[PDB]
Amino acid sequence: PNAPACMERQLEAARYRSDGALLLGASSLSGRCWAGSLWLFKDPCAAPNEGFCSAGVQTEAGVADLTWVGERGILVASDSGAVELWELDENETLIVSKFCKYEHDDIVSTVSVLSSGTQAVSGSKDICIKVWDLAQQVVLSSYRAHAAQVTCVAASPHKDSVFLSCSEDNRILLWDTRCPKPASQIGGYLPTSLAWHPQQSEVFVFGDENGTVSLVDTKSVLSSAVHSQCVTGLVFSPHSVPFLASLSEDCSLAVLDSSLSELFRSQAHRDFVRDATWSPLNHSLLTTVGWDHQVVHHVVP
Amino acid sequence: RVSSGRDLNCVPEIADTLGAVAKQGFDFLCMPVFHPRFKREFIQEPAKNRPGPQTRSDLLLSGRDWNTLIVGKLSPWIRPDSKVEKIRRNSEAAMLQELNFGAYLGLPAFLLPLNQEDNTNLARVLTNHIHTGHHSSMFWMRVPLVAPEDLRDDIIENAPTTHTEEYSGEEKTWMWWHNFRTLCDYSKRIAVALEIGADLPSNHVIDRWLGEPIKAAILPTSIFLTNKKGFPVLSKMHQRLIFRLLKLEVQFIITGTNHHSEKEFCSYLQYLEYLSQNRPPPNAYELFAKGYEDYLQSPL
Amino acid sequence: QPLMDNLESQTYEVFEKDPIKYSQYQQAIYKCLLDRVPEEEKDTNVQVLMVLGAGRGPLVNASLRAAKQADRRIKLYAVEKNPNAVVTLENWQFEEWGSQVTVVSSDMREWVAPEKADIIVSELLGSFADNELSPECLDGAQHFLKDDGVSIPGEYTSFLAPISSSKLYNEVRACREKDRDPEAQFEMPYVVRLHNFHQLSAPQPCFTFSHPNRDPMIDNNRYCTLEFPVEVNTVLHGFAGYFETVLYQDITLSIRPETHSPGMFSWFPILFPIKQPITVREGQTICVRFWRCSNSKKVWYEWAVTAPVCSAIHNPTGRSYTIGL
Amino acid sequence: QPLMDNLESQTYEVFEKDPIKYSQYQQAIYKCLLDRVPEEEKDTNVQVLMVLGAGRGPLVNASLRAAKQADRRIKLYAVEKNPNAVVTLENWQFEEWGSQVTVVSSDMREWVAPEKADIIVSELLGSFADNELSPECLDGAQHFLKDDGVSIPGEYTSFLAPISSSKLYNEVRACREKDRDPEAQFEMPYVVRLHNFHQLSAPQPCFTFSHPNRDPMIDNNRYCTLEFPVEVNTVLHGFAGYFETVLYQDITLSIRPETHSPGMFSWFPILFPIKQPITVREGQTICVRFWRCSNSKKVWYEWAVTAPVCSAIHNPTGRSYTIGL
Ligand SMILES: CSC[C@H]1O[C@@H](n2cnc3c(N)ncnc32)[C@H](O)[C@@H]1O
Ligand SMILES: CSC[C@H]1O[C@@H](n2cnc3c(N)ncnc32)[C@H](O)[C@@H]1O
Repeated sequence: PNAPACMERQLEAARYRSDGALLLGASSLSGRCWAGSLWLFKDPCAAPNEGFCSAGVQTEAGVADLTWVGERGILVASDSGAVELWELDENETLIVSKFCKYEHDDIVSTVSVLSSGTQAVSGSKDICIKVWDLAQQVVLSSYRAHAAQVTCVAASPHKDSVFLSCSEDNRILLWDTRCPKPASQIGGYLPTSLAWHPQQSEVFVFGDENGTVSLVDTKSVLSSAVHSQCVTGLVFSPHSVPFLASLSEDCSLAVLDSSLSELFRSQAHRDFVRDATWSPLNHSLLTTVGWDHQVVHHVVP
Repeated sequence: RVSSGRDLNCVPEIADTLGAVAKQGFDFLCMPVFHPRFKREFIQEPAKNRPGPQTRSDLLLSGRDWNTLIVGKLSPWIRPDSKVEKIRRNSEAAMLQELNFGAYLGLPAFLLPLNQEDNTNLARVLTNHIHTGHHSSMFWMRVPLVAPEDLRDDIIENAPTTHTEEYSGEEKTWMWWHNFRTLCDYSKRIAVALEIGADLPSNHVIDRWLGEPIKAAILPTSIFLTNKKGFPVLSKMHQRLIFRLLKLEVQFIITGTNHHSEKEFCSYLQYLEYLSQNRPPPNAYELFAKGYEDYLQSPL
Repeated sequence: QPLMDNLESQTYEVFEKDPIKYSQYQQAIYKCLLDRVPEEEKDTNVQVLMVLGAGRGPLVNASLRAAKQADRRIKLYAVEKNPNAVVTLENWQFEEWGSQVTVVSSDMREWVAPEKADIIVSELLGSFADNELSPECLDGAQHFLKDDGVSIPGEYTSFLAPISSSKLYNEVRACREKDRDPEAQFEMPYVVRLHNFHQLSAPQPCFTFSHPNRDPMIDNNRYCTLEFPVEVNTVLHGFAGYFETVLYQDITLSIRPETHSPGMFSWFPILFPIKQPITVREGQTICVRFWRCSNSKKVWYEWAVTAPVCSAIHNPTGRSYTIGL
Repeated sequence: QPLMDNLESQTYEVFEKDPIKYSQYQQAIYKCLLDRVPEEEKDTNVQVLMVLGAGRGPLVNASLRAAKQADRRIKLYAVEKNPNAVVTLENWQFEEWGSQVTVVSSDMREWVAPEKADIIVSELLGSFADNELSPECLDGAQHFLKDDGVSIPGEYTSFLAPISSSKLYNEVRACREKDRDPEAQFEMPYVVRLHNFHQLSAPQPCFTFSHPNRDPMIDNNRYCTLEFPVEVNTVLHGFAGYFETVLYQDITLSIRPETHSPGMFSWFPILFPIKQPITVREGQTICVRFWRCSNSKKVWYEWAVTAPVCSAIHNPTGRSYTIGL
């Protein structure tokens, strides 16, 4: 449906929308052309089959990360140094580019929409963190707090001035933009992933390059060796008492409890596990994507 | 005339990229030889058995173009000095792999970063590649005048930036370089790619680089000021540093995105040509001495 | 030394720039497929072809052109140990060849093949035929060839000829390097397009290898004595080395001057120098001895002149020159 | 280098002239047989013992003395690759040992054993523990050890200590030879009874190997960083190397000065020199890096000082020194 004839082998992102439509982001990290693509599946079981998508579009460079901006917007972290905004047309059959702003000097590695849904935060290999005004399509503030590549940025679920960042300089920074010195250092092995707890406002989890998952309270730590290699992502479930999914370069998926104990384990992926997303319809259903081009739908006990 | 290169970390299609870069007036392109995000596993199954090609084909460019127009770049995930054993081992194998592909392609130079104090194992792996097989590529060590830790914004509430003078501490990146080349045994094939920041350090830090084999100077688009007409320009002090670098006949490298968006990308290059044309002409002595610079002769 | 070293992109480009060579291999494969598969079996019988040391793919393409012209079904395996050439093959496999070609990134002596081959095709030959270690490589690959299997090439022979050249003798003399034996430059062969020289006697066969190697407890070591009649007064400076190969039946390749394959430039002659020039009177015979030696790690040549006068044995124990296994 | 080279008769005679060493191996075998065979099984249960690198037979005799004192039944295999030592073993087998001992003339990495072993006994250790290639040899022999099998030794560790000695620095300087790199003498270890020297910091553990090697896809390569506190003003000339080994449980052998096995002279310390002497002030730390490297043909060490000043990396790629596989 006006979409590219074929999607790239390396699936980087997977995000369910409140109705249950699945957003996919892919890059070709090998071969002749190193570009990317954005895909929408209203039928997630059809994914990643191109002839059965609701809409699909090709990007100029690779998709390093993405996020939903409400129900129609798709914010993208590009290899180009651009932060791009795309929007589903009024018919949800075409993904149209809204803005492509080259503000970063290297690969945009991480992207996160702030609580209001009006602004966003990007992280890059250029060592900077930028705050974007999505409607004005401009950078509000640019921060060089780090001394190495920005690995991950995660906007507070409920506070529009608050976000986390982690980096190869071994710093985890808690930000509050209302402060004259906005960053504050929290606290080993390099931090690779971040996830705010959906219910506990001052609690977050972080993954490390050695396969460890840690539970951290701001006001005040619990830790487990979950993986054998780097923790790529951490995604809490939509349940009242959340479950925590962890994905790694060890090619496995683990679903953890409040005490970080393992309840589920999947070795379905033949390559690196890149993203995980919990179904908004069936809370026991968790979808993972990997570099093996697999979209696996897991039933979690 | 200045010999210039374009540093890119995003190359969707080589032939389209090289053409664009050459139209802008650059003489060469610094680019990744494997996708910079394509992390590869060498020890652990299932990921070690990843199929398809590991990179793009050597058939994408003529042999002359690989030899003359392309400067390879080491993937930023390659960390041979990591504190994590598995990361050190995968990095060693990935670094040899990337270096060997560069040598396979017959690349004139290959960029490696010196971005921390300890680079012992990066030096051991490079020294080992240098003594393996038959190749003659230059190795350009990407080293900053000022360490990223020393130029960070004073925005961390509980980790303030030191306002007191650290004479030897401000010279730290020179020691990163000195230690690296000592380990590598002063190989003629290992040179400096000096990276220039927005704020220049004090003179003694700059003078530390005097007598060092600087083969290239890296100028990020972000260090450039904007003039009345919106063109990129440099502070009088950065201009002073360029004049010293032009005397050494370094190759200039432009890094980052166009921050002077209203104007075309070659304006950064045009400014360097302007400075180059606006330097003092060679006197009788300097015209005579041309070609004899650092050329050793037997006393008559 | 394509076994010990990984050949550069431009080295493979040079090899590929020889159409005569590939049209000869294509002709050899074409003939072999026609002798192995009768017309009635052309749709049923799929021949398992294995290219051993596929480089950037010219033998893979020559095999595919050969199957199209013979109108016979083939299943191709492209085996290459150089992972830099494997990138080229893997980009060709995804873009052009498809499922028909299976690219294998491995040493042919280590590869656990999933099935046996009907035909093994290789170009592991040097200027002295066996100097790139084709015997050792193909012996290691033999267990995956069917009992009635064919090797292309099936045979090769090296040739030697005494030569006079004070120009080349001086060229070898000038190869003295520091931190090595002062005479090591004379105890190693050189690939050279011989120009200013005199061939003193007709080339004579030195060493022959046949594939598959039928005899139990195979020995690739060899000792040959050659007697060269000389009709002129001269000075002996070394031995020019050439080769001939039987790809299949009457389809051959040759660098021996008298039978040279027209238009083929993939191989220049080899030169085995001697340390001291030797005076030769008309009517005297030049007698030379050549050994092909090895251990589990290295292969090398040793050589000596025993008439009209003795030379020292050159390269004893591979002390100046070895071929990495 | 007993793997690469065949040791001479008088070299083995020197090894054998150390009673402490053999009474330690005998004690280790005795203890192991008692833990593996209960009293009630003493007549039924025959333990398969394999001496891997048997030399002229001291470990074979130590195993037989151990079985007699433990009053347990043993079936011995004496594996030796040096055929000159095999003559001694074969004369001992016909004259003294008999059917109980099966002499095998073979490399332990190639030997197709007729049955699995209960205990593998070896003395493949050098002055730097793993410098004679015991890890590679025992990894190659592992497949013939039973799942509950014991290796004697079970573990070994090497140690390093910074040393000062202008006397030894000059001794290394005088080892400059023609036809080699003028500094190759500094990029190779030496076995030396260190006498006129100053140990600058306490020995610290460098590399450890355990047998049987449990972990899948075994890697004998290693990279170690050591930080040596220095309490004196001095000049660094190199690193003294020692080792410790766990034969079985609490039965050990050591050449580390602080835990040296009394009366044992089979091993002198090793010396890893450095090209340029390094000045060290009191209170400074000496930081050294050691690598254990390899390919399929050779094993070697590379080393460098990174504090108080950097040295060049010594022996890159085994260019001055290699250990033959
Ligand atoms: C066309 S030159 C010979 C080719 O064969 C390859 N080669 C040589 N020896 C082997 C081997 N033992 N296994 C696989 N490929 C080989 C080389 O890497 C080169 O591409
Ligand atoms: C007592 S010194 C070590 C002894 O073990 C022998 N040896 C070393 N390596 C091997 C091997 N791989 N297989 C068999 N014997 C070995 C040596 O020849 C020597 O006699």
